[PDB]
Amino acid sequence: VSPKEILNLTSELLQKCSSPAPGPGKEWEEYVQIRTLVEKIRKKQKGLSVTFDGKREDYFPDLMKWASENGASVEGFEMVNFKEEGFGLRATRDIKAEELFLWVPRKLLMTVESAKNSVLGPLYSQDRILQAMGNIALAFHLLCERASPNSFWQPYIQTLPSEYDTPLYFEEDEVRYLQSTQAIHDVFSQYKNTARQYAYFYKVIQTHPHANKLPLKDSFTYEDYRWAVSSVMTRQVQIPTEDGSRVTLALIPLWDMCNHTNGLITTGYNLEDDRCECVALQDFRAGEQIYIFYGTRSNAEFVIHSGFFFDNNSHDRVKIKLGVSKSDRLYAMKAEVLARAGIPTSSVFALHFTEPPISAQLLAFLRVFCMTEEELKEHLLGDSAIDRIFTLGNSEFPVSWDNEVKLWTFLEDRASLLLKTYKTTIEEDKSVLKNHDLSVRAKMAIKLRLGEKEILEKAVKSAAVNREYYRQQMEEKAPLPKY
Amino acid sequence: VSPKEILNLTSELLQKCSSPAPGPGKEWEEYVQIRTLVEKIRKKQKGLSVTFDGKREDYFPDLMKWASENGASVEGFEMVNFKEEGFGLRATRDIKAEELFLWVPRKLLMTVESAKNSVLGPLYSQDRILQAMGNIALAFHLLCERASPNSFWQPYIQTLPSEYDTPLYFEEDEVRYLQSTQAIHDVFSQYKNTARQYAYFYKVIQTHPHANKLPLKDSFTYEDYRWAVSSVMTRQVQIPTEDGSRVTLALIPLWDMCNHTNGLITTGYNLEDDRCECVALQDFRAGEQIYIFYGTRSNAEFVIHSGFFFDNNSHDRVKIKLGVSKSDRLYAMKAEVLARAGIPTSSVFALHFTEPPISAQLLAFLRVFCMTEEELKEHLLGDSAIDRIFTLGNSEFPVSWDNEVKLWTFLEDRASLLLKTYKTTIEEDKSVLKNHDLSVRAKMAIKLRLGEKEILEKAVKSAAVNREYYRQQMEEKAPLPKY
Amino acid sequence: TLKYPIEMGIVTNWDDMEK
Amino acid sequence: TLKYPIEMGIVTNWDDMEK
Ligand SMILES: C[S@@+](CC[C@H](N)C(=O)[O-])C[C@H]1O[C@@H](n2cnc3c(N)ncnc32)[C@H](O)[C@@H]1O
Ligand SMILES: C[S@@+](CC[C@H](N)C(=O)[O-])C[C@H]1O[C@@H](n2cnc3c(N)ncnc32)[C@H](O)[C@@H]1O
Ligand code: NA
Repeated sequence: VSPKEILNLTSELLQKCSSPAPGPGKEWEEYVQIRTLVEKIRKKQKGLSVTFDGKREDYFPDLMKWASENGASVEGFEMVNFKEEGFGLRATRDIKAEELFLWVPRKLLMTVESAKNSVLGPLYSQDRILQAMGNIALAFHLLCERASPNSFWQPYIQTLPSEYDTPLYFEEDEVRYLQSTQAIHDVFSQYKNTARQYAYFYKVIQTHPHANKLPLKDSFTYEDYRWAVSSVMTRQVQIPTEDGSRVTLALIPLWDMCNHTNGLITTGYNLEDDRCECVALQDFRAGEQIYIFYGTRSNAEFVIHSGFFFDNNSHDRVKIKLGVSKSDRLYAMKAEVLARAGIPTSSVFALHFTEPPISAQLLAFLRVFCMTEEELKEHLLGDSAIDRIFTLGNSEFPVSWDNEVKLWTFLEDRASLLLKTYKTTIEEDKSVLKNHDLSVRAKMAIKLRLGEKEILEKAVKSAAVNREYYRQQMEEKAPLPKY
Repeated sequence: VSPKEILNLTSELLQKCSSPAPGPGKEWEEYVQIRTLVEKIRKKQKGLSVTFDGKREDYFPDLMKWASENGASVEGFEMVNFKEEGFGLRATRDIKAEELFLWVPRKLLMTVESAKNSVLGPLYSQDRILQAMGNIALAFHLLCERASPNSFWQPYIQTLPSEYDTPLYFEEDEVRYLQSTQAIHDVFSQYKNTARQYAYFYKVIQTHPHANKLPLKDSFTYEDYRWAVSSVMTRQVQIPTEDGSRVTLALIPLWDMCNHTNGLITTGYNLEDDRCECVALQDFRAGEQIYIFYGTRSNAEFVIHSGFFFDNNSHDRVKIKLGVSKSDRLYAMKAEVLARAGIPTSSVFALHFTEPPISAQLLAFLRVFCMTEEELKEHLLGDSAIDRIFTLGNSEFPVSWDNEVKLWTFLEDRASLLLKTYKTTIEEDKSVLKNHDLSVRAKMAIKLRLGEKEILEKAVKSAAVNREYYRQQMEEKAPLPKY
Repeated sequence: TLKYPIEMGIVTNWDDMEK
Repeated sequence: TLKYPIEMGIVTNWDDMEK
């Protein structure tokens, strides 16, 4: 393989991935075209530029010794390769809920700030993408230190995974299960973003003099970049800067071996002591895996950015795009009520799987969306208008019984329509999962498309129930709640 | 690390592992001593000598092309990474039970014969260990072809696993779960044999002139040897030679991607067409994993030699050692009856978990073991003695009700005694599996020790049932069956 | 509660052409 | 049945010092 052929291929890849979106109906074809080009490049390269002679668990002792010398907690847990979640931490003694059992001083972290002071510093000061996007900066920080045998962070880097289950690693037929879903567009964007960035930085490293000292000047493969961005997207956090005035992105060694379970955030940054601190989410008996709660993300975010699907995610949600139509004769009034309420005229809202399917913001939007002219004037004029605006997001204080019946009818119809745009039904998806033997990645894709439809089906039932509740209040001429 | 340092360590290792057996109470200490030496060597070496740039699945298309070019079946299935079993074959069309769906011609196989005709030929012709042990010769055949870039079998070797779950890969504390079991002695032997062999052959390769042209002279690590013997242990088969006169050991590409399920052997060698042939064990719909039945092995054999534990193994068994003592005054008569029955006076028998807990041979032994002098004479003298020997293994024709009561009493007591020699109880093992989060390898060890005890407990219960049944037949003076 | 809660794998924008 | 049944992973003796 010649370096001129790879440079030609990355130039073609850069041009392909910088073109504008060819319209949603050609996105699958574009995705496959980009995949074909990436795989041609990947097959002509040697995988990860830097690989380590030992097994991943061979390096966990060095991680512990390094973390201990720099003031981190290293007693009371051990690293175990769990089947369901991969490597994680297991308690070696009983740990009580709310016990401060894990702490990591700032010196151990990799941050945008440590990226700036490293060998990447010169190129960082020149490139507009690196300056604007701390996540990409972290990824290149990871790669440069990985390729630096004397790096301070070598004990952390040598214990990182070598592969991930983000969609960047899926086969084409595994992504194909997601055709017609909401999620697949984010899969497309992730793949095109990553390919464009790889080609862009491949050329930048060649052309910039400030990149002459980087080990990436000698070797920078697609596999390198896919590994680095996947390492960052599955593990990065936001912390305050040392001054406490701004926030920065970081990687937190040792702590980021914890796997996810449902609960509440119990990890916080301690600025007085300058360290990350983790208290136990629940009691952990000796021999039990130590879990944390990653955050209130949807399963689409867990799959695309974290590389796993979480069963019983109580924060799961899908998107729903809604806006007041400029052809509506009440557009001006509706837009103004929405503006006074702090809500855009058009937006992407969320439908949740939990007991309230819609947020206060979505409820307020739908109320205005279905308001009559008389109702709109009562939200625009007079000494009670701001009071009425103030309660627009509150389920307890409807505008009118008729307004509620109209809005839940609309939501029922729209969620029903959204269900009819999927290639498969919920029952078909359950049959696929029961009757076929599938890879982990394939199961993630199918569970994701199943989960989108299950949220919409629950919204249909929820809206139908609410429509009947408010139709009852209307027929019984119940007094409206006030104040 | 210098070459002289490794040579001194393998010299120490060869001596340590060539020492005689230290006695059963010393075997755990010897095991940890040998692990200490091996791990010190392994930490001074660079893992696998040859690694490939792509991932494992990147090479499956080359395996298929190479297999197709040489006459193997390559249509109707695809390779999938299954969570439970690792990579396996999945049907891409409906395959009917007994359909010949897979076949592999001899030219694709790796065999002792192909080992003799390779670059290993010279060393093979003068080394007494290679000539005597085809399994070890296959392991070096694998390693030599692995380090030969133009090898005919490169598409097969590049698709093999890089790591296994045989006990050679367990942590010390994962093997520690097996203390006090029957299985752990074979774990000890496997570890000592492998260490001795690596140390022996490392010195051979560095000095013997017939090894001057082997790629292994440039690099031969402990990881290399552990990988090679584990590849052979988990996958090797016995086939006839091309002339049908004798048997040989072999590796069968493509077919050995099938994973195991309960059933019957459906793979045979077709000597007329000179190919391996596999017919479908059951119906496989498109999208279902294709399984074969590996053979009627115990879970101890599956763990130690195949690297997995098989739930609901219908052929699972434990050993029970029994012999007529020379202190018995009836020893001579008992020994003669057993001899005429073709049963040794002392042997290792099996207890099984499924419907018939003892074999015909063990039942026959236990009957003779418990016979009175008069019963023995009826099996040695007169015109019905041979007929009585013939039926000795048949549960339908007891010697006498009293003989049955005594033998089932004995078996009940002996299996209860064996149960008490374990460090844990069945209930304690179930609690560990329920209340601890364990690695796959740790779970294999605990399920193996639980399984030994469950077979003994079922033997205790079956013997108690049988003792009561025959005691009822006796106390009611029931007539003994005849013929 | 926590002054600086820490979210593992917090979702960031990777679209270098958008914002 | 099968004239030459093939057993996957057939158990062999690895004790070189035995014989
Ligand atoms: C912050 S890391 C946790 C440590 C990781 N398991 C490792 O081996 O390095 C996040 C990764 O762990 C895995 N993970 C975390 N929680 C999980 C869960 N509940 N189920 C499956 N995988 C999980 C996913 O692979 C995810 O990308
Ligand atoms: C002959 S190979 C089969 C192909 C293998 N899975 C691979 O990826 O190369 C035997 C190995 O497959 C795995 N295996 C086969 N059957 C299994 C089963 N029923 N459950 C778990 N693992 C199994 C074990 O790792 C075993 O050593
Ligand atoms: Na022991």
